[PDB]
Amino acid sequence: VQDAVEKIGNRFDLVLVAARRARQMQSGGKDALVPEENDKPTVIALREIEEGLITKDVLDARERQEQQE
Amino acid sequence: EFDAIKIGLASPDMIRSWSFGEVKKPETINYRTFKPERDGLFCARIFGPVKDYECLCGKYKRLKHRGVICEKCGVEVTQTKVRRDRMGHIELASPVAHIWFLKSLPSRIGLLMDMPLRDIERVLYFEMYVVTEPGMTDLERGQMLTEEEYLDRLEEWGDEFTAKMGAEAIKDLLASMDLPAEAEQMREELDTTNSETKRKKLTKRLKLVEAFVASGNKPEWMILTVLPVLPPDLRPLVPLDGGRFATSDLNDLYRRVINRNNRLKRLLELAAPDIIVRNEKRMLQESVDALLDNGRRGRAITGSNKRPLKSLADMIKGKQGRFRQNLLGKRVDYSGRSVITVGPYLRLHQCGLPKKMALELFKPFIYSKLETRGLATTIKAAKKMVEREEAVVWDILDEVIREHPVLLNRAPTLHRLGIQAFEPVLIEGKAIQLHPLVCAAYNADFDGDQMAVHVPLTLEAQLEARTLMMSTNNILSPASGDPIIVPSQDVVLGLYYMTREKINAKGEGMYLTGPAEAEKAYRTKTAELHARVKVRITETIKHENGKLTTETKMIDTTVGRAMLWQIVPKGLPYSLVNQKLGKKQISNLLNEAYRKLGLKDTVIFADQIMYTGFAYAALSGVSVGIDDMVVPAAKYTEIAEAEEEVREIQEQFQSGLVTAGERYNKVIDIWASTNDRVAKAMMENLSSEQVINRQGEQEKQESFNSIYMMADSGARGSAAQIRQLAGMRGLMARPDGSIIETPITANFKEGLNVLQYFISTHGARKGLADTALKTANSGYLTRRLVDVAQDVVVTEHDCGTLEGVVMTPHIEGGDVKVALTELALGRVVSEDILKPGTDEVLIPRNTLLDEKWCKVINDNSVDQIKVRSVVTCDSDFGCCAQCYGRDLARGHLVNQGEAVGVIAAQSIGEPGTQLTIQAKNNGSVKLHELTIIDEFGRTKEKHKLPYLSKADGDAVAAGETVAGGLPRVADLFEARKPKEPAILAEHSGTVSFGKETKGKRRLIITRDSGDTYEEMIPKHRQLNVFEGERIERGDVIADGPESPHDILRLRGIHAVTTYIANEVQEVYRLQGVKINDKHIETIVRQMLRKCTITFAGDSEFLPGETVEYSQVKIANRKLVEEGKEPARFERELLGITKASLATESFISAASFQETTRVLTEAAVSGKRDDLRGLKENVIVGRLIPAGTGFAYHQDRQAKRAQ
Amino acid sequence: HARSTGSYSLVTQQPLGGKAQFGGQRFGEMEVWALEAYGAAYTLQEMLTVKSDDVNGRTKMYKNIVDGNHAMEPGMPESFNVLLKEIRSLGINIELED
DNA sequence: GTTGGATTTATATCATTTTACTAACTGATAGCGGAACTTTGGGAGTAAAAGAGTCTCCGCGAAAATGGC
DNA sequence: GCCATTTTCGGCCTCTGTGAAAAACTCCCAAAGTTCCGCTATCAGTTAGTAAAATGATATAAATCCAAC
Ligand SMILES: [Mg+2]
Ligand SMILES: [Zn+2]
Ligand SMILES: [Zn+2]
Repeated sequence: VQDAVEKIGNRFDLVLVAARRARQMQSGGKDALVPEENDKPTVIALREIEEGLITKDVLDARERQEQQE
Repeated sequence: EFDAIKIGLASPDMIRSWSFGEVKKPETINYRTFKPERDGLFCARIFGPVKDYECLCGKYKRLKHRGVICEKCGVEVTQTKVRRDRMGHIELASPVAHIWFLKSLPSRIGLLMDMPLRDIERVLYFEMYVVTEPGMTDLERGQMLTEEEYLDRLEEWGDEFTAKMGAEAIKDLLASMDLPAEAEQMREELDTTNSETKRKKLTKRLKLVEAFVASGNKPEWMILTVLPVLPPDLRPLVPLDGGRFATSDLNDLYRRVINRNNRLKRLLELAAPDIIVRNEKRMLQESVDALLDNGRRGRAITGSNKRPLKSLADMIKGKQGRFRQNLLGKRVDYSGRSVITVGPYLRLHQCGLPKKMALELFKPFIYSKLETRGLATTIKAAKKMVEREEAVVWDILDEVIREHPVLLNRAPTLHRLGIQAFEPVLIEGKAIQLHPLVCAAYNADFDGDQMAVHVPLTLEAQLEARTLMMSTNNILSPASGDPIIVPSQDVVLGLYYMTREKINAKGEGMYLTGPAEAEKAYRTKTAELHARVKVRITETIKHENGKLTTETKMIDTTVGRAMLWQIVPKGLPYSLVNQKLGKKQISNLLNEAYRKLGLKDTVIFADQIMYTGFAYAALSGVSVGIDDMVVPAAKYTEIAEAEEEVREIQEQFQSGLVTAGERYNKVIDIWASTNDRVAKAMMENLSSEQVINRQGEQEKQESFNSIYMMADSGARGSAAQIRQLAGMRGLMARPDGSIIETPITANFKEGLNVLQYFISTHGARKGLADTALKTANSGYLTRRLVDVAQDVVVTEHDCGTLEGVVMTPHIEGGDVKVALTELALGRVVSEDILKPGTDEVLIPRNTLLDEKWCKVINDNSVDQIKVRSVVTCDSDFGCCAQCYGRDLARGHLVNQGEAVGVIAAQSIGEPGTQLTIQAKNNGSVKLHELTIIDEFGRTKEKHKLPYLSKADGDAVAAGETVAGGLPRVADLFEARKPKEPAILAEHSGTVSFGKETKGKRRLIITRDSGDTYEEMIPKHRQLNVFEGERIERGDVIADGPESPHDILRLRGIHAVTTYIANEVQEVYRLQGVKINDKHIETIVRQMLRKCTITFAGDSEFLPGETVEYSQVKIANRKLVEEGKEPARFERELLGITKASLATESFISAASFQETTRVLTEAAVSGKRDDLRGLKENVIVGRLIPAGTGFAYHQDRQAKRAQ
Repeated sequence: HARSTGSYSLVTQQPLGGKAQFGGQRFGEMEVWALEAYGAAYTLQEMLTVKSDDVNGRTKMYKNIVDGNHAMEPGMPESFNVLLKEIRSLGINIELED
């Protein structure tokens, strides 16, 4: 999780973001932004954070867009 | 749902509001139908139905009739669980005083109307009278009137006065009190009086009175008239087996109270004689006291088992009480436990989990997956397949386990590495397979230890386990920052045997293209593993700026080091391998790999080191034998000579030339030098051998003995154990501490006789008993430290302060104990670090010291640097990130919102089990104290200056002469005053002699303002001052141990911080334990939380009381911004026990210890706990304000700001 | 020994202790300290409430895991309510404010 | 290329089978209420005189917070 | 200020099962409990009946189309 903490900066904020994204994927039904490769939502969310597509700001903006829609 | 927890006195109106009915009779259950009877202790009307959605009479016996009360039985049809929430009450015939409010010293009834507890208890046990309404008589309130004296008073006044007796008298005395005017009486009385005892009593009583007026509680409520009754399932009466019943002692206590109250009512009905009524009231008071707190008022009431009954207090308090047994430590589901074995094939993030435990723990997940893929239609079918152990259940288990971390724990959990998250690999058998490299973190060895297994369930828990608790992320010790995954035992032996040099081995002098060629040569039985060769090594250096420079040269090495170079990652020198590798060398390999490569390369390298070490320790064939213990031939000659010289001193004692003590201390030295010489001879014989080189000469080689290799590799063993193996066991201590004159001259190889074995047992038993008591004491110390430091969380990034602590290398003579680089590694600077003799700003402000800046600060040779500290932090709650610095377990700056106090307490308390003028450097000399500085700016030597070869500035060359650890650590942390404190100078001034009055001596100090302060001095004190001399503040008056209190009072915060820091670090360093100073600084900051106000100023604080320092900072800042005058204080030092019981929150204080007085004070004062700490949030079950739960609480605070 | 869900104690409403009783492992004070040191607020909350004594919480969590949600709605521990009742029985008004 | 009978589609009416909704008999079974009888549960009473408690235990130490002077 | 008596603490896991003293009868009356029997409500089980709907079968009318003259 070194890449994830490098991209985020704080371990606790990284845990919060990853947990929120994993809950969205498991319950809401959002599709994975990265290839699954037979991985659980936790590892998928961590990989998405490491790549740089999922952050707190991105999640907040996406939620705002959904609420507007 | 809720934000705080208020505590206060329960008025009779409130008690009646809580209750759903009145309990009238002591009957519990019927003996035939086993049904509750009416108005009893288990009544179904008051407390609720026994069966779910039914009633006692059975008329309304289904859910359709919810909320409907039967007319026949009166039982509301609802769930049985309401019986654990419904309360009752008993209307006592006569008032009964609360036992806590009377014997929790100081008594809050005695100190609210100014009357001693002996007098009050004389009134309560119905022995004297007290006047309530004097009226127009000579008597006043509170006067004792003896029974005969009361008859005379009734004779000459009669109806004019009321002089009551018992708890009723207390109640109406407290009724007659007017708190406002009586507090004003305090206020006007304090200024007039001068005595300190009267003033202290007066302010204590004023504080209590003002608390009563502010809280809204009335003193009337101090005495009970209505007694609440607990829900029945909290005091159950249940059938164990075959008609036998199990009850709670609360039932017996309540039965006594009800029976005696009923008897009192009956006696009052019949107009009984006064003596019988009085005795009944006395027993009612005794029974209520035994119900509330048994064993306090008098002798403890015992049951039919001749054991004392357990009351309400005894079960809200203690180690076996509610707090510590059920609210702080809970038995949990989804848990398992098994014996641990070793898995040498595992990786760091993997642990071996048996399939039976995985099946039982992950059962709901298996059910979920079976339903979602449709193999099982419903939950019953899924349970059937799981129980039948079908084939597809195993594939489902291997899909659930795939990416689900599991928490492994070992008891005791001394530090945070005792619980770690692993990825499970499912195995046959019943034992958990553990990676060897984590055993040192668990203090776990495979002789029968068991570990607990916990399965996190929610997504947040899984992310926390994978991101924070993974064994891969936990490779550095939070106590010191050193790696904790360093190899031990077999790995070190294998890497040591592989990296050894043998003279004239097969294949010596060959030239090899690289590591692969060397591996090929050894696998082909061409070159021995210890053959000297020349190998072409390609090597990459990763500089500090990131430069990757590759190079290739021919290095003289061995085959083994060439092979080991295969697993070394790129970016490291070959000089790290081109040597024999003991434990320290491998630790340095891992340390530098982490420093220059990161974490992933480090964990892969650690795994590969482990596999290579295991493989080559296996291939080495190291075996211990009986010919490996080479007993030197000089041992017998040395024993004979020692015996001859002991006989010579034995025939010299009769000459009178020596005393008995001199003979003892000379025979001891004779044998304690024979031991050293035998040990040295054995080591010389065992560590060397003579071999034949290629030329044919005889050459000395380091030995390849099994025991020598075990000791030198550092795997397991040391010099002392070898000396007891093949040399001499040595002198031993008698059970009193004395040393037996005749030592044990035999080793374990040749065996001991009976007496020697007896003497050895004398010390073995002491060792075992001291290990056990040490474990107990260390546990208690760690608990106290955690309970004082549990509230320290990093709450900010920068507190914006300019204060700091200076640091220099530690000097205890002419040698350095620990350098400035070690001290300042990871601490943010406070002021700019100027170049020595220059105005260049070498290191700017607010920078974190990594190894790069450590190399800089070592190269430029600067001695003293100012860095931020936790003690000097200005944060209102907790500390800031910069004042703490680097997180040792992470390697970077501390994150916002992690419990640094708990880490500090665990780091300090973990090693408790292990706790038991010649000149040599060229340079100049100076007077400060005396200092000796080398050519550079480093001060090499420091010595004290007593009351003289060279003067100041004189250059000196080498050789030019000028002329119970754990109890100590606990003593320092509780700030215990020494037996003979060293007197210090309170004020700066001139010493002058007084008059040696009878008993002890007096002195006086003359201040610069002409004041003469009188100083009490014991006669035996060896005064170190002369009259006519101006002494400074804090100067030593009499030599001796220094209490921390007067250092704080007369020197300052930094002085006491340094004193505690080094006097705990000396205990730790003497034993070989490395603990960073930030932890002790955090504990000290928690120990300096309190201050006494001296100047009222414009603040509301009354001088003479203790208040928290943060409250005073807030008030002073507000008053300064308003412009009004601030408040002046004195900062006080409290022990780690008093500070914990003086916390603002009463729930944490009650959960620590001393529950009765904490709850009594909280209830009387009417406190409010805002739930702003770790322990209170643990008790109430919500998120802790640390770690992942930090931000959440912040938002709530934001929601409380708006 | 292994356990997911079994029998519970009468008063504390907490899992039993021992293999013979099919009990659960004890998460004592030092385990709580270790999780506080790590920063695992959510793991600590789960082990305190759902796994031990939150009566509605554990049933809801079992139902959610069977459904496949892996989310919890934590509630008040039962031992704290026992403590509140016991303190109230001593004539001391302890209460929760909103 | 043709044209008219017939050989199929087109539309409607009739008969058969089933559905929707009644009642009557059959047979039982549970529930409630009353009368009688036996069992249980509470209360009063006892008339040589008899006229001061247990209670075994009691193998703990260091430190601190409390009265009392 | 200083004794001098109370009060308060003393590590984590795991198994574990407790019965073990103690001395009255007697008479009278009221209420609960036990049991039996009768009335009443409530439902399964079965049969037969009547009107109506549904569905299929047949009838009646054309389209057109194809073969023979
Ligand atoms: Mg062991
Ligand atoms: Zn009812
Ligand atoms: Zn700070």
